[PDB]
Amino acid sequence: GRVIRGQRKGAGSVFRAHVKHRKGAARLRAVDFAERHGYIKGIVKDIIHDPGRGAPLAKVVFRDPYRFKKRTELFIAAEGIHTGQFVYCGKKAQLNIGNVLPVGTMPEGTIVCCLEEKPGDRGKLARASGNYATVISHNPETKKTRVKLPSGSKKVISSANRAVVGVVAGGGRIDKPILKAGRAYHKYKAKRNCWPRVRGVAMNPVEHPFGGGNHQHIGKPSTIRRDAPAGRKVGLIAARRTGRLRGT
RNA sequence: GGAGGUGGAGCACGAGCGCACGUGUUAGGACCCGAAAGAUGGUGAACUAUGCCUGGGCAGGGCGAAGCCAGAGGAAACUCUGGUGGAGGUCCGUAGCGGUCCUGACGUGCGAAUCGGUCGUCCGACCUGGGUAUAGGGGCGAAAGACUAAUCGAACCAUCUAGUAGCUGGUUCCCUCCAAAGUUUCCCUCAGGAUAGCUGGCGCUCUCCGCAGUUUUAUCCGGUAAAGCGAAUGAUUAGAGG
RNA sequence: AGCCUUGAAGCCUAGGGCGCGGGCCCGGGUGGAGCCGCCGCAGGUGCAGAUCUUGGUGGUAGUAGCAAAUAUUCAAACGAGAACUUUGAAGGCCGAAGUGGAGAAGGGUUCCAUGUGAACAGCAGUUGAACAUGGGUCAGUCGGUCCUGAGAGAUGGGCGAGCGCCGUUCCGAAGGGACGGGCGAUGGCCUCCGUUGCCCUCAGCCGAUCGAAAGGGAGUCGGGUUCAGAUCCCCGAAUCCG
RNA sequence: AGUUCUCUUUUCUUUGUGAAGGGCAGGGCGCCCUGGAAUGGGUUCGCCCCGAGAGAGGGGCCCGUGCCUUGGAAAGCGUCGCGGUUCCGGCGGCGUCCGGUGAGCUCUCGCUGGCCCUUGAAAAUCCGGGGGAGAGGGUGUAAAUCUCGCGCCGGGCCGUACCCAUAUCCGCAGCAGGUCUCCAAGGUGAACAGCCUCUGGCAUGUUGGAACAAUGUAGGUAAGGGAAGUCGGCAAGCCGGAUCCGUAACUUCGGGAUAAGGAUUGGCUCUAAGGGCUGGCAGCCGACUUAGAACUGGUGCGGACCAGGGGAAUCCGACUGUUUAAUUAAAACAAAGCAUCGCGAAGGCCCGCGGCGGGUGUUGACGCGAUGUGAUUUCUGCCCAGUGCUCUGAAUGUCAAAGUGAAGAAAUUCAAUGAAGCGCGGGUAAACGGCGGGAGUAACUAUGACUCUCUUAAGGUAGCCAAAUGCCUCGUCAUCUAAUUAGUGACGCGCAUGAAUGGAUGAACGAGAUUCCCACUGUCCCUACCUACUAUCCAGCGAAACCACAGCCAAGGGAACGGGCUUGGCGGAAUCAGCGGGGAAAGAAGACCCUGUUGAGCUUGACUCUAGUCUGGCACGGUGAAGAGACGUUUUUUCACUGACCCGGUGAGGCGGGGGGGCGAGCCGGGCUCUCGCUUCUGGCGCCAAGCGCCCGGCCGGCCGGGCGCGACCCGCUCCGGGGACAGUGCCAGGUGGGGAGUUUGACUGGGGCGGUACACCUGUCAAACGGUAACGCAGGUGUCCUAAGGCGAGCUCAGGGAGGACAGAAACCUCCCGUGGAGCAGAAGGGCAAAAGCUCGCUUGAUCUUGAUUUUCAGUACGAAUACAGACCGUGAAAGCGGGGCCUCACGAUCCUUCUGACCUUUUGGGUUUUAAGCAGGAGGUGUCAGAAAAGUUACCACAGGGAUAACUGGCUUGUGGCGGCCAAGCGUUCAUAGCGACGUCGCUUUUUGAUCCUUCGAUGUCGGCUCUUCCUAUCAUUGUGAAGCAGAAUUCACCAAGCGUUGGAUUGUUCACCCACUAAUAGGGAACGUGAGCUGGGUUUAGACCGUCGUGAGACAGGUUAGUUUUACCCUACUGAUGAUGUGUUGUUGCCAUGGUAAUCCUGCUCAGUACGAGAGGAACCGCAGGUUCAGACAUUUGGUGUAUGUGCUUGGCUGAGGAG
Ligand SMILES: [Mg+2]
Ligand SMILES: [Mg+2]
Ligand SMILES: [Mg+2]
Ligand SMILES: [Mg+2]
Ligand SMILES: [Mg+2]
Ligand SMILES: [Mg+2]
Ligand SMILES: [Mg+2]
Ligand SMILES: [Mg+2]
Ligand SMILES: [Mg+2]
Ligand SMILES: [Mg+2]
Ligand SMILES: [Mg+2]
Ligand SMILES: [Mg+2]
Ligand SMILES: [Mg+2]
Ligand SMILES: [Mg+2]
Ligand SMILES: [Mg+2]
Ligand SMILES: [Mg+2]
Ligand SMILES: [Mg+2]
Ligand SMILES: [Mg+2]
Ligand SMILES: [Mg+2]
Ligand SMILES: [Mg+2]
Ligand SMILES: [Mg+2]
Ligand SMILES: [Mg+2]
Ligand SMILES: [Mg+2]
Ligand SMILES: [Mg+2]
Ligand SMILES: [Mg+2]
Ligand SMILES: [Mg+2]
Ligand SMILES: [Mg+2]
Ligand SMILES: [Mg+2]
Ligand SMILES: [Mg+2]
Ligand SMILES: [Mg+2]
Ligand SMILES: [Mg+2]
Ligand SMILES: [Mg+2]
Ligand SMILES: [Mg+2]
Ligand SMILES: [Mg+2]
Ligand SMILES: [Mg+2]
Ligand SMILES: [Mg+2]
Ligand SMILES: [Mg+2]
Ligand SMILES: [Mg+2]
Ligand SMILES: [Mg+2]
Ligand SMILES: [Mg+2]
Ligand SMILES: [Mg+2]
Ligand SMILES: [Mg+2]
Ligand SMILES: [Mg+2]
Ligand SMILES: [Mg+2]
Ligand SMILES: [Mg+2]
Ligand SMILES: [Mg+2]
Ligand SMILES: [Mg+2]
Ligand SMILES: [Mg+2]
Ligand SMILES: [Mg+2]
Ligand SMILES: [Mg+2]
Ligand SMILES: [Mg+2]
Ligand SMILES: [Mg+2]
Ligand SMILES: [Mg+2]
Ligand SMILES: [Mg+2]
Ligand SMILES: [Mg+2]
Ligand SMILES: [Mg+2]
Ligand SMILES: [Mg+2]
Ligand SMILES: [Mg+2]
Ligand SMILES: [Mg+2]
Ligand SMILES: [Mg+2]
Ligand SMILES: [Mg+2]
Ligand SMILES: [Mg+2]
Ligand SMILES: [Mg+2]
Ligand SMILES: [Mg+2]
Ligand SMILES: [Mg+2]
Ligand SMILES: [Mg+2]
Ligand SMILES: [Mg+2]
Ligand SMILES: [Mg+2]
Ligand SMILES: [Mg+2]
Ligand SMILES: [Mg+2]
Ligand SMILES: [Mg+2]
Ligand SMILES: [Mg+2]
Ligand SMILES: [Mg+2]
Ligand SMILES: [Mg+2]
Ligand SMILES: [Mg+2]
Ligand SMILES: [Mg+2]
Ligand SMILES: [Mg+2]
Ligand SMILES: [Mg+2]
Ligand SMILES: [Mg+2]
Ligand SMILES: [Mg+2]
Ligand SMILES: [Mg+2]
Ligand SMILES: [Mg+2]
Ligand SMILES: [Mg+2]
Ligand SMILES: [Mg+2]
Ligand SMILES: [Mg+2]
Ligand SMILES: [Mg+2]
Ligand SMILES: [Mg+2]
Ligand SMILES: [Mg+2]
Ligand SMILES: [Mg+2]
Ligand SMILES: [Mg+2]
Ligand SMILES: [Mg+2]
Ligand SMILES: [Mg+2]
Ligand SMILES: [Mg+2]
Ligand SMILES: [Mg+2]
Ligand SMILES: [Mg+2]
Repeated sequence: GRVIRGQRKGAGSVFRAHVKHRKGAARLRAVDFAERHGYIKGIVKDIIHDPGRGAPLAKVVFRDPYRFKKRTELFIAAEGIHTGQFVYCGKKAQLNIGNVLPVGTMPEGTIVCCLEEKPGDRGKLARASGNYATVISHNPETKKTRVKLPSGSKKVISSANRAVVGVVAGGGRIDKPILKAGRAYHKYKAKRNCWPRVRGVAMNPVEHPFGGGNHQHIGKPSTIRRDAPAGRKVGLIAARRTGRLRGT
């Protein structure tokens, strides 16, 4: 057989991300003395559409505490922030939508977005439009916090991780039917070469495990073990169950 | 050390070595020509496939979404009527792009895919130039095993390589003499080999008793043809007397 | 002590013969320089075939054919020669999505003048994009040149038997610059200023480089002019940059 | 300048001003000031705007490509007129003028809106602003400075022609192909449509002349009919623009929709309405439109061009979109929607030989990655047994290396321990998939709600169906027709329907499949005519395919279909136009089929591996506390540490500790518990130090200028965080591993496959009286069994029968008699056997050890089996003897390797001892394909070498079967065998059935059916002439001579076949390579795409359905059709003969005979005559019809010649 499409996606080539018109990587501020010990002020200059991303991005301007300069940051825009608003980042910022605070200082039940996976990484969790994490509890002895992620998993993270108060803007996006293949053509023309998707059973056995046959059938179970070699790991990968999810 | 059996490619008064010529068998390109393949290293995205960058392009009509204006009705909710408006992977249809049927033309063509009428679509998942990216068990594929320079169910180039072929084709002067086999056994043996038989050549040991695809005379051997079933085995018809 | 310019090989021949045959001898002609008998040696040594190789030639056969896109005619000229060339006049066609006028890619002299009519232009030609002999492309302002794009690609580093490969800010002492100030040295319109060396002071760019004759990118227009060049030459009037 | 016969103050051409600067229109402003607005107002085609300031006034700015002006009239152009060397930017006159209009077209500038789960580059480069470090002069000879106006100098290098495409480029070429752009006139018209014209261009596309035959290619037209044609309406035809009217089912309310169906349309002359400017009015200007009316023509008018046929349904797919470049455009693919699955980053998925490598990722679960289904609507049932996937694990079977323990001289052996994985247990079907059988039963019959029973993991639920899925099958009923293998609607024990392997539906849509209806027609009945280009003939020019030699037939035989050969018929130069019978014509070493110890693509439960991946050990690999062990050391568990190692951030910018200061608490002002480090209202600003303290320099306490410190705490060893002795990496070991690699996937065989085993053996037969002897010949057996069923000895005698004896009988046991084996001897059969070879006892291990010879198969090899001996040991018997397996004929296995037994055995390499190892001899472990490879599929995506050794056509032999025909005569026929039939039997013929066979063809003979066309057979349906009937007539039946002439139109089906409708004299049957594809067609079959069912894990398969799928060449020879001609008659002509060859007419209706013969009646003929018709043939055009480019004559659309007229 030949190399299957899933195998070919890894080599880059025609499967690389379309990043020509993107505005930059969205991140928090790099952690420095002001955020470690106090707060720093910023002003929301603009809120912009980012090609390929559902959530809007906010362009925030800070003062440089060591040089006569203005620093432009590119944040995930929490819902409800507006241009000309002041946002504040640091240990002693106040609990307001759009401010950046360590999760250790936030009371239980706070709703946050663009949360750091590790202290200082500048925001990695709950960045998709409409999403957010929640604060469950703190352990000041171990200096750690328990948060609930948009997938529903609960994670233990360092209390020093920063986050933005509120939920990401642009929520409810998936509630609209696309209605058109052409509208899905445009959705992914901004993202990457992944659309449309041809089915495994619709190919020949040379390019897919499910291909071939005088009937379009899988022929073999579609739940494939976790350790199957690349080019065989297709279908339901390491599925714990299958069928209709009935119940809780 | 003896006697008596038995295994040896031995001894029993050498015959070898060297050189040359022929014939045969074989290892080598191996009598000559012939695969589908496999391997190594390289050249191609000027066609085409797909992503990206930067440019160009797409008459005239039909239908008439939301929004809005006015008049009418109504207790309210709101309803009705006439206009305005100009949406759409919307419709007819040009350029363009494509290529349904005639199973039309042509079929040593104009053409290694073209031509005519008729047809699909024609603001979009649209058409297109150049730039750039992906290279051969690799790419790329809205998926036909499609496309990847007239090459694709694995490109092209050189080499390995005069690849192997129990298989097809061919195999070049004269006269003279002799002259077959298609059968036995073994073989992943059944289009092939080895093996015995059948042939030829070289002789040599004798001769001018031996032998014989023959009969004769003796002497054995045999269970077929025929015959038999009022003889065994098997099969089978009719009466008769007890 | 072979043959041969008093004629070798080769070739041709309704000439005379020999041999069962393979073949050979002699005669005549052409030819123009070498060749053969016998004893031995050696072999890339004998063709009718292989859809054999290469070259040549037939019949087919003066045959298929020279039928896509409406169309030609009259007179004159040159000339050996005219259905096809030139001029004039008619009749037609393309019918501004052109059979018009200009470019890009590609070609590379095909462009222009004169000459030829051998070959080629599937009839002909007095004609041609053929052949021959000579010419023709002029820029601060139109492009390239510069920028970066998708991307490509060195160094540091890493990997690698190795040619090398990965990688493009990532494991890097990555600045050879500057207003100014202070110490000197040299010169000149020697008055005092330049230049120049060192020290002090100041200093993010953070990625060499390549990448578009359609993207970004200052500034040229009118008239005339040649066989062929012109927003380039000449005339006139301007303008950007330094 | 054109026209002017007539008219036309006419028609045509032409009638400029660059850049840059200045000015002014015009356009735009989300710009300013006054002011304060509801009775809200302003305002656009739409919008939209306002107390966050509308209207109204007055300003400002930006673009001004428009106009004026300098440029600049000097130039250019038009026209007229003069000169020259006359190849002069030659010189002169005049002119280059005044207005209108527009949803017009093209370009551009601007305003305003809509669309996006799409938001639509970067950089070089240039500019403005904020700040104020600095500099400049001291009132002048002014300075620093100036983005102002002039002036001065320079701008190097490379490209530049021309073509730019029915002849400059790529397709071998001047190739009907391909190849990116810019400008873009008048008329008609909605129009960049088509048609005509101007500017510009061209010469008909690599030649001309003359004809006007066939057959073509491309256009047309056809009376009457109207799909009867054909697989199928293929093709053509109909409709078509616009206005006015009108418009159904169904529907997702958007559509359907140009539904369907009507009417109108020309020309001319008018009427009305629809506006602008200046000053309810007046005047002056204007742009095309709409509506209405009269008149008018031979009812013609969207007059050319342009330009939808329609309706009722069924299947499939929602749609738009895409696709096999070059045979498949589709129902296939995609799609939105739906549902699953993995993953929280040291991660999921993937790349990569390699790493601190790479893609997703400029990403973060509303995400990325992997699958299935396929819009909406409605629903999606049961099954976790199987196969997968997944989850739990010291509780725990197996389990590698390493490590631990014991034995030993050690090698080594043994033991304990026990990672993953497997086993074990849960979950899971929108994972792959799956979802029964029998019997009885309701008061007629039928069904059978109901019951019993076997049964699996469920036993097919809702639905749906002869569906693209049902074999039987052309299912049954109904509808559609005259007639229907078609369609539709129902039915449903459904070979083999069914629920995201999605079931059912349903609007809109479709170059998708199918049926019917209206309309239309040359598809047809049934063909004809016309036009153009060919073909044709000529001048010029000029190939190629192909070719053993060739080219007339019948039969024969022959490699079974001859051009050649045999026997006959016969044969006459050279040619032209056609033609498609033959040359089993050409084209390509057959793709089908088989064989090959030839492949390749693909699959998997094949064999052997392998990347990756999971898992354990060793190393890098450290520090310290505890817990549990073992004897101060050492193993292990937990908890920590950091310094290796890893990760993240940053321009490595304030880290740890202490000091200093502020608010609180609290003990008797001080000490501490302990916390804090100066920014949160506003879409400002924020650096390059102020201040203070202390030193220093230069000049005259005063000026000028420097340095340090505090401001800005001190000390520190990793920049700051996060991990961390683990990730990870290196090397080993176990598991997984069609993701990938290589390879295999027997043979025989009346083709192969399936089936068998005739593959190694044995008995009887074949087998033809020695032996041998074949077939997928016939009847059978074999892979064992036996401590005795081996060996010896003795003693007995068996099967069966007769007759007797308590229970006792057909059969128990006892007795006598007969008994040649009719029993038994393990088994298949054949042979053999009676004081034995059988049965029963006693004793035994000759079934032991050993060398040779021989026999059988045979090559005179091996094995196996067997035969005589010889040497030992033995058994048995009194002994002779007999016995080294079974009474005989079968019962079995090389080399290499392993294992055992044997010797005071040999070797173990410099010697010696000892373990080990190797030798030598004999057994065993096994190859059954049995003289002995280690081995699964599929290919319709397929390949090569061959094969007529071998299948799929024809032909050939045969003729079982099929068909047809006799003979006998029991019967039938009321009677009566034979008018007509005919059993039980039996003899033939035929090659239009199917077989059987494999002779020809696999370097190819085109595979069904139809169409068309000719010919032949007779086994006769009709017709002519006849014979016989159970022949009264009529009708019918049987038979004879007999193939002259006929044997038809249709519905369903691809059909051959079949069936039905209808007409008819009749509706006979057949051959010609199952006649006929260089004759067609291509419906079926039979490539590649795709769907369904059944089957398969799968790739894939299916004499099962379904849909779409390239049909090549003639100019050669012959034959045939026509056309010139040839011989020789001296030449030449006219008129003739006819040898030979062809050959043709056919059948039916009416009237009359005649309501007659005949007959009870009912019914009901015939000959002769008369009048017509059918089929066929040969002509013909007076008539009717068709054609019509006489391009004949009217009419007419658009354009063109100024108009008329003529065109
Ligand atoms: Mg595979
Ligand atoms: Mg496919
Ligand atoms: Mg020999
Ligand atoms: Mg060779
Ligand atoms: Mg040899
Ligand atoms: Mg190989
Ligand atoms: Mg390209
Ligand atoms: Mg459309
Ligand atoms: Mg359309
Ligand atoms: Mg065709
Ligand atoms: Mg042709
Ligand atoms: Mg690759
Ligand atoms: Mg396929
Ligand atoms: Mg070769
Ligand atoms: Mg062979
Ligand atoms: Mg063998
Ligand atoms: Mg052979
Ligand atoms: Mg016998
Ligand atoms: Mg006999
Ligand atoms: Mg001669
Ligand atoms: Mg010479
Ligand atoms: Mg030689
Ligand atoms: Mg030769
Ligand atoms: Mg030769
Ligand atoms: Mg000719
Ligand atoms: Mg042109
Ligand atoms: Mg030109
Ligand atoms: Mg010529
Ligand atoms: Mg020229
Ligand atoms: Mg590189
Ligand atoms: Mg550059
Ligand atoms: Mg450029
Ligand atoms: Mg106002
Ligand atoms: Mg003038
Ligand atoms: Mg300032
Ligand atoms: Mg030029
Ligand atoms: Mg012409
Ligand atoms: Mg011409
Ligand atoms: Mg041409
Ligand atoms: Mg031509
Ligand atoms: Mg007609
Ligand atoms: Mg008619
Ligand atoms: Mg019909
Ligand atoms: Mg018919
Ligand atoms: Mg049609
Ligand atoms: Mg309709
Ligand atoms: Mg579709
Ligand atoms: Mg595509
Ligand atoms: Mg195709
Ligand atoms: Mg097609
Ligand atoms: Mg699924
Ligand atoms: Mg299960
Ligand atoms: Mg059911
Ligand atoms: Mg029909
Ligand atoms: Mg039905
Ligand atoms: Mg289900
Ligand atoms: Mg199914
Ligand atoms: Mg000619
Ligand atoms: Mg022949
Ligand atoms: Mg002869
Ligand atoms: Mg023929
Ligand atoms: Mg042929
Ligand atoms: Mg062959
Ligand atoms: Mg072949
Ligand atoms: Mg073989
Ligand atoms: Mg293979
Ligand atoms: Mg291959
Ligand atoms: Mg296996
Ligand atoms: Mg595998
Ligand atoms: Mg494999
Ligand atoms: Mg075989
Ligand atoms: Mg005999
Ligand atoms: Mg005895
Ligand atoms: Mg003995
Ligand atoms: Mg015995
Ligand atoms: Mg061996
Ligand atoms: Mg297939
Ligand atoms: Mg098949
Ligand atoms: Mg046959
Ligand atoms: Mg018969
Ligand atoms: Mg009787
Ligand atoms: Mg044969
Ligand atoms: Mg035979
Ligand atoms: Mg042949
Ligand atoms: Mg033929
Ligand atoms: Mg007869
Ligand atoms: Mg036939
Ligand atoms: Mg034929
Ligand atoms: Mg054909
Ligand atoms: Mg077909
Ligand atoms: Mg097919
Ligand atoms: Mg299945
Ligand atoms: Mg007439
Ligand atoms: Mg007429
Ligand atoms: Mg007129």
